[PDB]
Amino acid sequence: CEPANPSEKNSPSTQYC
Amino acid sequence: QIVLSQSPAILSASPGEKVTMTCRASSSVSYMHWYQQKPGSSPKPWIYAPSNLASGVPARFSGSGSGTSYSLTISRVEAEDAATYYCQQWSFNPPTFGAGTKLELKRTVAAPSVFIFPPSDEQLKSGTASVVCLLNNFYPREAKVQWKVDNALQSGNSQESVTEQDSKDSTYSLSSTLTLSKADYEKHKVYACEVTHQGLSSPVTKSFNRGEC
Amino acid sequence: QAYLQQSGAELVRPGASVKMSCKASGYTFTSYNMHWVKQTPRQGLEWIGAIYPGNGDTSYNQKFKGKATLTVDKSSSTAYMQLSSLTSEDSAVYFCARVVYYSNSYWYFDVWGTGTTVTVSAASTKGPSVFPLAPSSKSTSGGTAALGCLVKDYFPEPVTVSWNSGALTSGVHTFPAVLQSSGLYSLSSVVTVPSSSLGTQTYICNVNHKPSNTKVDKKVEPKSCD
Repeated sequence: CEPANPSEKNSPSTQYC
Repeated sequence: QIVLSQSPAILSASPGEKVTMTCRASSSVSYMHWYQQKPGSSPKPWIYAPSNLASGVPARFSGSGSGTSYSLTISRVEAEDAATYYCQQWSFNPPTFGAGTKLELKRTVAAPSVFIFPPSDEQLKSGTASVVCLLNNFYPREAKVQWKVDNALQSGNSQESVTEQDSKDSTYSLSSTLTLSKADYEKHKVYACEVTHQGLSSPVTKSFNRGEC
Repeated sequence: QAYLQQSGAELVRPGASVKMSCKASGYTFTSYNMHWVKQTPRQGLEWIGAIYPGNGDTSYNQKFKGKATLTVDKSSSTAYMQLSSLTSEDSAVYFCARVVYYSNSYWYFDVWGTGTTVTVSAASTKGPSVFPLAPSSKSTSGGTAALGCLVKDYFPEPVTVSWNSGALTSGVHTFPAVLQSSGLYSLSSVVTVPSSSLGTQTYICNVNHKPSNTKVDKKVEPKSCD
């Protein structure tokens, strides 16, 4: 699940999602 | 996608009154955000995190809420507050905006100054005749303008334009423009504009005879 | 000093293509990420996408798929949006916006672009005619005369009316343009002034319709109706 800020898109929570 | 819905659509607010708008969400949201937008310019950051005021924003603006229920609130309403307020969420991708709450300032009643303008000589040369009636700095918006041509009421041949609620006072201005062919215009004498408005002690007629000046 | 300047306004043809600029200044470009919001009378404000100029990483709203890509330039400190296959559904104001994922505890639109208004239609560019709205007796009440300029038959939006060259701003109303039967726009810009001024002070309205590339200045001559 992609975050709105693509700066947060890396893997801070997207990987876990 | 969280659908964000705002109440009321239009908030009528007297100067100095305490009023409140609400932003409701389809699902739980962590934080709430608010913008002020005046027609013609971009939305201005107003509230970041349901509580905090963006830089520049006066502390008469206050904000609240949790879960799906939030509320921007203005403790004393001021003239420059006339704008549309949008809420916005980041929680669910995609970020989505409310449909906006338009804040309309209910100042005291002001009657328009009324002016009529005959077609210029340059336009008549070009073969068309635009007569324009101007209603200046009046409140409320509800204004009725009625063209008479040689005493016959007109229909279908005029268009109105209204400015936005002014920043300093809270008045509107309006132009009604009558278009006639150069020929139809010369088939008549008296061109009259008749305004009805809550501030006028009685309906007002501004007129002229074609070609007098 | 952290400006987010955007392009003014664009005429696009039905089913064409458009690239709009969004240039940045006052902050490290790559250190913040860039968004793109659509505005229309109906449906209001609609987020379209975003991009992180630290690499060119994106994200796209489903609703604008196959029509809204976000490319980013070399260090001209700028983001871009291309819209394709434009229908009159796409006539809109397009904002770009910058995010700070943290001002207090949330991701947040800090500064905004001015918005690029797009008109989609196949209609030919057209310059306005400028006619005087002349002050006289009918324009005077309590020592204030009204006067103005009729900006007639032009396409597309927008025009700009300044009076005297920005030297007269107080009491000016430039009405929103209104679409006529012809498919062409019209507006009036009026102003009120001391009626005692009419005879000594000159009033000129400067009309600029950038699309047609035509400037007009009209001296609004008062009339004597006693």
